Amino acid sequence: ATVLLEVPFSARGDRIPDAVAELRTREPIRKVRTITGAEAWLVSSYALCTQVLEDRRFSMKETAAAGAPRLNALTVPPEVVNNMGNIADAGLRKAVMKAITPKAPGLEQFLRDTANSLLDNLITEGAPADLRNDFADPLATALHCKVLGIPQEDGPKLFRSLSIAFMSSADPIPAAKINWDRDIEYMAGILENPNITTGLMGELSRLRKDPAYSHVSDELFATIGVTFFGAGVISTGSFLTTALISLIQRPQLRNLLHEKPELIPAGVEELLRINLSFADGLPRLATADIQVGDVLVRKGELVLVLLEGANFDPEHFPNPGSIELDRPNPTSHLAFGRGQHFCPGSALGRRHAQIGIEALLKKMPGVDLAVPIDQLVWRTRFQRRIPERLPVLW
Ligand code: HEM
Repeated sequence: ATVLLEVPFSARGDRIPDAVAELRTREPIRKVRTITGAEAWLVSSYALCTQVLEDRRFSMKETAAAGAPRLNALTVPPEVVNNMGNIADAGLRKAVMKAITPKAPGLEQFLRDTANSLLDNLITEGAPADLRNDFADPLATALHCKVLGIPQEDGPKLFRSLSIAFMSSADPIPAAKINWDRDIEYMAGILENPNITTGLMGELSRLRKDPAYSHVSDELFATIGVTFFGAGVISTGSFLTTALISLIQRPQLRNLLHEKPELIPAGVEELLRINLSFADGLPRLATADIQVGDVLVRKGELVLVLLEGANFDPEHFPNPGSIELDRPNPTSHLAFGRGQHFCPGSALGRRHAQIGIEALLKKMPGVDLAVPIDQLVWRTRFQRRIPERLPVLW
């Protein structure tokens, strides 16, 4: 006798398990057990992943309901699961979206300058360099302080909440509440700080005093700051880090993008497609009985949308493990989700990665791992897959 198949399969972000293609071929929706002990439906084909993400009766909001089967424990207040819904209901969606595009004057130049400075510092210090802790994550942190309009010197502490805030835990995490409450207090202070007049927090500060938004809660305004910082920093830092591994392990591609940087956007789109940064499927709770492939999912059941299931599906992306810069459907991957909850930071995330990669290839054309790839230490029980350190030489 064996127990029900457990998720997640592996915390390694440098290879997809053979099990994924096996499940997708044999049982593209199948029952699994999560770290809390709950049962869930794991969905692993492109067709079924898109079906679930495009049907709001598979609800994000309802995953926070008391007594629901859970992927992992909440690390935010339950009302904050419906963050985007709350933002939209407050009439703030257009403003929040507009503030987090990469198109503000000087933003991309700021990204380039920051990437180049970080790289120059690594070159001065000499190999080996840690491209996660001393490149990708600081670049993400600096970007998000700029986007939010908050002081650069406040970035590192906000960042250090993240190794706990984005845990994927069976049980509630006391440190997550301590850091959440402190970070909310910080953002509430930012809204009251007369110096904060630019970026997302400058805009929210002004809308807060606009009579058209007088009944929006201060709680929501502060929450937008904490959640957008956290989601953007963890997602961009983690994606860039694992994309750098994918690139470093493909010297031919590394060389091609070095030689022809105009191909970097297409390269980043493929790096997004093959990215294993999300450690768990995207959770949804069924609010009705809904047929998904061979399974009638029942009201109240948990469904997990496995992004790499979709993104490595050979029926949608032939030769899925290969980076091909001339695919006919290149942005049709699910790296940013799909439907109601499609990532609002997608353009910014693309630009962060494109600029980071462009700068690294110019400064370190000979970049290579400084340790055998198996020596990377993969963070466990976390909402992202990331190596604790990424040692390189050049
Ligand atoms: C390459 C970098 C990024 C990746 C791969 C990524 C991925 C994703 C994915 C897959 C979702 C969908 C979650 C779901 O449907 O359950 C999502 C949602 C979200 N992302 Fe991103 N993201 C990235 C960058 C960013 C940035 C830069 C920000 C903000 C500055 C951001 C903020 C958010 C927020 C607030 C949501 C929730 C949307 C909702 O609930 O409607 N992300 N992201």
